[PDB]
Amino acid sequence: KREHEREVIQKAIEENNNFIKMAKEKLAQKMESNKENREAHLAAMLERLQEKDKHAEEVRKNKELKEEA
Amino acid sequence: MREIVHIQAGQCGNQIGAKFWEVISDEHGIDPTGSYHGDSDLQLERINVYYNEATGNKYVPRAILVDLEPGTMDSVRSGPFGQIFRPDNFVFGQSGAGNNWAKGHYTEGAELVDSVLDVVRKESESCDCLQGFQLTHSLGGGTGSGMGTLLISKIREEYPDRIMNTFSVMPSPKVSDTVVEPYNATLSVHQLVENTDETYCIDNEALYDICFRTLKLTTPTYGDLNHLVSATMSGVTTCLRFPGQLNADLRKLAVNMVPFPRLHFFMPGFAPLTSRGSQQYRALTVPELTQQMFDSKNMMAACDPRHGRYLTVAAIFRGRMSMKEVDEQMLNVQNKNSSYFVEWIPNNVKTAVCDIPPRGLKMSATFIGNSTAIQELFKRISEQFTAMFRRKAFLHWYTGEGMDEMEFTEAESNMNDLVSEYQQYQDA
Ligand SMILES: Nc1nc2c(ncn2[C@@H]2O[C@H](COP(=O)(O)OP(=O)(O)O)[C@@H](O)[C@H]2O)c(=O)[nH]1
Ligand SMILES: [Mg+2]
Ligand SMILES: [Mg+2]
Repeated sequence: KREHEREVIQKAIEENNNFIKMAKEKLAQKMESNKENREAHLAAMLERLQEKDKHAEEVRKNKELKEEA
Repeated sequence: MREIVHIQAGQCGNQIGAKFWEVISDEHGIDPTGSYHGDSDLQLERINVYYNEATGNKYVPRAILVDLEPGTMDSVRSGPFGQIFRPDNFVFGQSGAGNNWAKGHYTEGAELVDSVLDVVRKESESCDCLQGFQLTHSLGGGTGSGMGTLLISKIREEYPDRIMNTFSVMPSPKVSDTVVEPYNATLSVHQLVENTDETYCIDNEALYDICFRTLKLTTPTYGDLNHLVSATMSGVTTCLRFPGQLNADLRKLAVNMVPFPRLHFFMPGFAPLTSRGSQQYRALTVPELTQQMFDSKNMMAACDPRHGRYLTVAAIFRGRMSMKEVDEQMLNVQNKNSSYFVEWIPNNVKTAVCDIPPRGLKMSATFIGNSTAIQELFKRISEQFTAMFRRKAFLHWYTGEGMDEMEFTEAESNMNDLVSEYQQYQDA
């Protein structure tokens, strides 16, 4: 009975400890997955606006030929 | 076989424990400060059974007060006899048990149990010859139920040759609306079958029905319920507290009352039934004490003794009366209702007569029956239990504290065995 009385209380610690563990992990994972996903969305936004900046130059550098002829 | 160590655990335990000490103190002529002021000397003959002596010849109860919250014990300490108890024998925590057997038996209670056993040990060394221990507690809560049974299991380890006695208050939906009490009770019973020699089954279903039906109290209070318990406890221990011939110590009582090690769950009765408001101007006749003390209305266990058979009976009469007439009426019941007594235990009814009556009465009779009808009580709890357990309801409170479903199944299984064992000898 004494051996069992210890097994029970150590089982309660192990389970409450592991709840803390899982929670701490599941949180850290979805908080990192969020940071990556948002940074990516911003990266692709900035990407599109920077290819409009080089298309804008291909227009300013297309006219610069037409003018001189 | 001289000194008894008393322990009271939890809310229910400390309330009835206190009331018990209130009563017998008055009977033994001990005042709240602990000095003696009584007439007869019968009061001081076996005073050493429940009390210690100190300087100034003050009498201190051999009692240990246990709880996991300070509530009830602060109230007891500011109660009537509050200052009588040994201040160091107050052992309480703060967390509480939350009516959870697991909290009381495995976690919150384990954190406190060692400190209690230190006070037990100190009292047990003061003993010239220790008989054993009597515990007072409920089986429906957490502290008294869970921590109480833990203390028993632990005490049996240090004192395996001593006698373990208990006043165990069985739960009833008529008194408590806490849904988990059947879990607590079933778990406790398992412990009690294994680790007690004597258990007085004080049923709150009985105490309520008695208060409401017989005593005509439309709104029974704990004080009303406890007045009955207090009266029963006084009577049941009378043979222990005053000079007598029968069942004069816990072991002798156990040998007379317990034909089989597991079947040690007694059915207490009392007469005349009294309320704190009742007048009781007219003392009862000896025949009246007898017809009532065997009447189901007077049983504190809420079982119909006509549904089973008496394995053993102890009957205690108090007050100045015709000891001649006591024997005739006692022999009358046995010979009238001979079918309800097992034939394979000859002369299973034993009687004692103490001259000093209980407080406020001239004539009183107390009943202690090892009836096989006690199974009805365990059957009741078993049904309340399975109703929930088949759907695994409310188990998360317990598994959260480290327990497992298997431990419930075993407790359920063992109490079902107890019921069947009580039935085995009922048809013998
Ligand atoms: N007769 C009686 N029963 C009580 C008393 N207090 C609680 N109970 C019963 O005990 C059960 C609750 O257990 P309780 O002692 O309050 O919990 P604990 O403090 O953890 O031991 C319920 O079934 C109540 O009916 C009391 O003062 N008198
Ligand atoms: Mg409470
Ligand atoms: Mg703690």
